Amino acid sequence: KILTERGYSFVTTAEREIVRDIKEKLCYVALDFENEMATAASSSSLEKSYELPDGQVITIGNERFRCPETLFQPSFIGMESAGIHETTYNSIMKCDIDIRKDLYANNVMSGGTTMYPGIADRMQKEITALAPSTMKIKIIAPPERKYSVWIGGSILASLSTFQQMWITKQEYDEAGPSIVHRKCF
Amino acid sequence: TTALVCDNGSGLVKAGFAGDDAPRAVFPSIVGRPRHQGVMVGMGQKDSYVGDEAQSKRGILTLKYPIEHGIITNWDDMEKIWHHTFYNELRVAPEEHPTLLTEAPLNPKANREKMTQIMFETFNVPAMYVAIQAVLSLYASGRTTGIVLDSGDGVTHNVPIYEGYALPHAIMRLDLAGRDLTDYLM
Amino acid sequence: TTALVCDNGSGLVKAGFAGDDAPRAVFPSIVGRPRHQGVMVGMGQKDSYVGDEAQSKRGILTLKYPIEHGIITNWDDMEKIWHHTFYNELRVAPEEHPTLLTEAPLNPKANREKMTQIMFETFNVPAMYVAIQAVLSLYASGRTTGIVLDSGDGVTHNVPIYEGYALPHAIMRLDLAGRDLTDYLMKILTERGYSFVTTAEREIVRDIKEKLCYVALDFENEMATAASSSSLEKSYELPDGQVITIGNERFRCPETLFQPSFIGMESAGIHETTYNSIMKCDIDIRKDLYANNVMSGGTTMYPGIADRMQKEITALAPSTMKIKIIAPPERKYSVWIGGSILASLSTFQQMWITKQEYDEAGPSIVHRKCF
Amino acid sequence: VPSHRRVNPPTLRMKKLNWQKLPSNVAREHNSMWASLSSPDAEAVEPDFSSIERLFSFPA
Amino acid sequence: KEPKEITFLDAKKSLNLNIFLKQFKCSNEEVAAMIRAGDTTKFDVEVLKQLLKLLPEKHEIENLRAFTEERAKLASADHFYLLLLAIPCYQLRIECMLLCEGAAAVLDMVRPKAQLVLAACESLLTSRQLPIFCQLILRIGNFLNYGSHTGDADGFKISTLLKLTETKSQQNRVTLLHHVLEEAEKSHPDLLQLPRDLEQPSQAAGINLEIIRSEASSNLKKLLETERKVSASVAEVQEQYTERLQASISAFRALDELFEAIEQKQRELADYLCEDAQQLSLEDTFSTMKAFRDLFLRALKENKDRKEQAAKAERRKQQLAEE
Ligand SMILES: Nc1ncnc2c1ncn2[C@@H]1O[C@H](COP(=O)(O)OP(=O)(O)O)[C@@H](O)[C@H]1O
Ligand SMILES: Nc1ncnc2c1ncn2[C@@H]1O[C@H](COP(=O)(O)OP(=O)(O)O)[C@@H](O)[C@H]1O
Ligand SMILES: [Mg+2]
Ligand SMILES: [Mg+2]
Repeated sequence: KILTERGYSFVTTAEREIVRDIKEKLCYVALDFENEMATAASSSSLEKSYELPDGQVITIGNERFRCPETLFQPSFIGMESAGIHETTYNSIMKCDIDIRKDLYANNVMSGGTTMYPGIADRMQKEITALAPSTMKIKIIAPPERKYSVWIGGSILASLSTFQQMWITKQEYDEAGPSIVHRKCF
Repeated sequence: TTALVCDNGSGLVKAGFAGDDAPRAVFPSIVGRPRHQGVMVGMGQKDSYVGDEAQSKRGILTLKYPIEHGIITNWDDMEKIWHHTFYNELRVAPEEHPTLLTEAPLNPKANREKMTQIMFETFNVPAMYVAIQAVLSLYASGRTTGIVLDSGDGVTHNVPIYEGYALPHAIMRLDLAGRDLTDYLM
Repeated sequence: TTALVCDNGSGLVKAGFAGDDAPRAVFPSIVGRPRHQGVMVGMGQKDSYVGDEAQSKRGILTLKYPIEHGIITNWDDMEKIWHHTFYNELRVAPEEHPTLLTEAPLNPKANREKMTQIMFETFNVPAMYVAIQAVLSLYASGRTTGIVLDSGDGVTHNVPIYEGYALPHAIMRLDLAGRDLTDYLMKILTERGYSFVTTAEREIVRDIKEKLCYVALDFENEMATAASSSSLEKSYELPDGQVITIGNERFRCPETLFQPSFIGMESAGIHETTYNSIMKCDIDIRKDLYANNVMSGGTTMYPGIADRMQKEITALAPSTMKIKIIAPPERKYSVWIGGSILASLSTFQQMWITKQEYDEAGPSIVHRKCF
Repeated sequence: VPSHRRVNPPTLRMKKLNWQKLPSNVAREHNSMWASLSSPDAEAVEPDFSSIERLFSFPA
Repeated sequence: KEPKEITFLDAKKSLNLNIFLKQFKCSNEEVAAMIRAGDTTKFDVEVLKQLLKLLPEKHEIENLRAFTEERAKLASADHFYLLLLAIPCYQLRIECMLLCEGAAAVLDMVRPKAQLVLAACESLLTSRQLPIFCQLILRIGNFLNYGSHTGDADGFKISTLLKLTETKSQQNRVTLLHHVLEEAEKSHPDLLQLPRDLEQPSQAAGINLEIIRSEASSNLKKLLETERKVSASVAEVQEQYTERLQASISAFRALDELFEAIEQKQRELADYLCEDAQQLSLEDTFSTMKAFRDLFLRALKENKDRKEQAAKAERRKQQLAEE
């Protein structure tokens, strides 16, 4: 949507893959959105050029950080809800007060969507603003996070006590496809 | 003084006065340049014909559309369109008249920037405004809410407006309109 | 001079004149701000909307409750609520009518302070009083003894009163009522695939809760019946023409009232709260509290709650005691009815707080005068 | 005798502020804040009483 | 195949230890070496918490010491507990590493906040523009309460600054504080440098000082008990840990001296505001001055927006008059 401000129209599904590659390559999380917007309005230092597969070269400025800012400010697309740091803080405040100190220092971020190279300091800043200054805030950001679920599945694959937890063919014939509800959480 | 309403649509330009019912000057936006050689001396042989005069002599003129899918391509051509509808068609002084202009949604910003620059510097105005076309279509409908499927010559866009408020996330633009239908018919 | 009764509950406001039975102005206590930015003209559009006007345009408005669990959060929004219920709904001046007000028990006192400051400075009155909702519910009950379970939109409180003497140590307040039931119903309709994430959808799920939900007499038998057959399934037409159909979630929603471990609250049910508040009293007066269990508030308007309450209390109490649940059909409006009863009393006319008392004692006489 | 007590009386009715009145002997203590302020060498900021009488007075 | 792992544990605890062991990405001999060397680089609070939550039990240690067959027949969990049992005073070493890392974490947590609270008390006792601003508020209130019992006073409490925004004008938009700051923007701008003295009172404590003080005292008591157990232990544990224990007890003793300084400044601030010290004159004063500074800056920002909107309205009126 916002690439049509500079005049780069994208309507097809292949253009969605091209803009997805642009988002994977060029986009990054800003630490302060207003200062980055004022800097991009002031100087053209953040303007970066991308070469398309046909040979055309585009250039984008502030849109490198305006796209992940919808993660922090969901009202950009009209999805009226809280931010993901606010979602995290409300999920923490849904828990008991005894276990909150453990969850404040064990904030794991997985998925390739969290692979922007500015997300950890901004996320720690927003959680530290949301949480009181009592407890330690620590964001766990491994570099291998994009495959980490698969990695955790491989961690769950080779274990010795997982053999009783396997849902067999006989249990499927006995209980339908419904023993997965009572077996897995 | 009297404000001026000038829809610079993709195919046709409709100009006239505020508070009037029918638009005063409805004419297609084309630029006609001569493509064959002139052999008669004198006789007012212009190098560019605009609008209905370009419509009349269209057999010896290469015709150029300045607006392509809601985007002004040639700004000098649009300057000639604005000078023709200001000085030949409506015959008004632009420095004593406020001016409303219409624009398609999801349009590139620099088109609006250069429209502001031409309409404040080339044709200097006391005041001007740029309005979304679907809002004007709902105001011509007279109802406060609704959804406007506005399809001109370059842009077909769907804009819903509820209680006078625009919802920008549901604005859907598709550049398929009557010039492309003409090319498919050709 | 006609006194005013303005029950300002957490979800709804029921306001009107004293000495009347039906509450004259019943409207939800929501404040609607424009969600999306747009100026336009609109022939003088209002910058905020109160109650039924906010309910009418609720698809494009951010709805804010000024009161959360009986406690006013946004005081300016509450002032707009007060201005609409004085000038637009009832169309009366505040400075020519005394105005009785209601309050949940165990309120933090700064709410009462700012309520007195707004009711004497900017919405100035000749007289006002701040009362207890369970006392007015027992006034609408007509008796003098008994324990009242008053369950509004944020606060469910049990208050025992014997011979007009309320026992303050035995008053038991639990912040679990119909807004939390609505939030739990919004949490559990996503099992069937229906998504409700906005505050406008909270009104739709609250209407589903008010129309279709009911208290099960036995939770496990109803759960086994809903798991076995779909005869308990009920349909509901959405405003966009869609039809939903729901099964066990009709009775899973009020079971949070009897079992707060569904939402992770560690406290026991309201029957156990009622039994502990009765057993916190003296042993001589408990027989009158078992015979005069008064249920009020609109949260207790489900058509199975008196039988389940009698079953749980008779399971909890010794069996020789007579268990009786006072459940009037007008228990929704009973706080306003008892407010009209109290403001109509000639003996209550010495108990009002005057403007001169507010000027002499500051905003501090309301702790000494009111309970 | 101090500068802050020398207040001209207002012609119109003025709105009342709410604060708890400190004793004069406690406020004029040598460790207190206000004994140096009661001295005439301190900067006595004179309030524009015409503006407060124009703005904050009671409307009839 | 070899399914006879001769594991003395149950399935769940061996499962959690196999979860716990695999994150180190190395053999358990390196883990036992890092326990024995006391290396705290890979050992934060959570890893040592999980290690102490997966301690070997009495019958497990007895079955490991009664295991007389080949040690390769054991699982990795039982071999890791045999390597753990090979370390002398292993639970003591784990508790020293956990208490040293936790003591460093709580010291870096508490000590800049405690220095902020001490600097807040030092700037609240000594503030430059605060008596002039309080004299202006006193003179304006003595003009406003002329003819009442609250007026003709020589002072007010610190709760009056929270009550400044409660009083509003006829328009109910310009408060008392907004009008005083609109007057002080024209006459005495040095009072607008009031937050520069209050910037160390800014952000308050934000915490309960009794919670961090009890945590610091409990950590200091645990460090003293740990240093007594190391002093009862062997000299290798002594040369590993005694200097770190002594630095931790010395830094927590400096923290307790800092807490006594906060108590002395709390009594001085109670005498500053002419209030008794039995009430909370520490956290309520920090919250009151934090809310006063936030309302002060919000009054500055709202008066700035009011003056900018008035200037833009004057420019729009002049442009409409010119057209
Ligand atoms: N009678 C008709 N039937 C169908 N299409 C028409 C008819 N008259 C005009 N059009 C189409 O509408 C277009 C004119 O649209 P117009 O009102 O000029 O939109 P805009 O002002 O946005 O350019 C022409 O290009 C033509 O293709
Ligand atoms: N038919 C109903 N079914 C279930 N709950 C209801 C019904 N009607 C009202 N309520 C509940 O009653 C509450 C409103 O309380 P009300 O009796 O108006 O007193 P107040 O005006 O003091 O809030 C709302 O929380 C609403 O959920
Ligand atoms: Mg057009
Ligand atoms: Mg009410």
